[PDB]
Amino acid sequence: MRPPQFTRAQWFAIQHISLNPPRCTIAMRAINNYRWRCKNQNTFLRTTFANVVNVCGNQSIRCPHNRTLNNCHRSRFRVPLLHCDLINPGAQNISNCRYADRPGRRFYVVACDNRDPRDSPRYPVVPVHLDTTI
Repeated sequence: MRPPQFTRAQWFAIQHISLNPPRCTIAMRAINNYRWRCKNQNTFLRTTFANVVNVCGNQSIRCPHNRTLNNCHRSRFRVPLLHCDLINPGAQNISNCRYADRPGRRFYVVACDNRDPRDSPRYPVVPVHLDTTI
């Protein structure tokens, strides 16, 4: 559940955008803070927010993981990325969660939508969800 004080675009950037991510165990702290249980797996795209907004501007495709949505956008470039895999699943206290870091490199598919009133007016269409990476 997205914390109320963050728009869909900001929550998206907090969870998935980071050029130079710290260790997963550290990076994930701020995200799990708003969760009941630790996130099983999370992917950071090593790019900039500005660059994802561009993806938003191109050809539209049905969302792979939810074909009813026709506002998905695949990147044309494969982007380096960092996967954070939860080590202690359904086990270790959801307070001291540890993660394994895993490099990767692929195309990403994001779902884009109109900005929220509180978002920077600089971008009318913002990325709101990471659908998948291929």
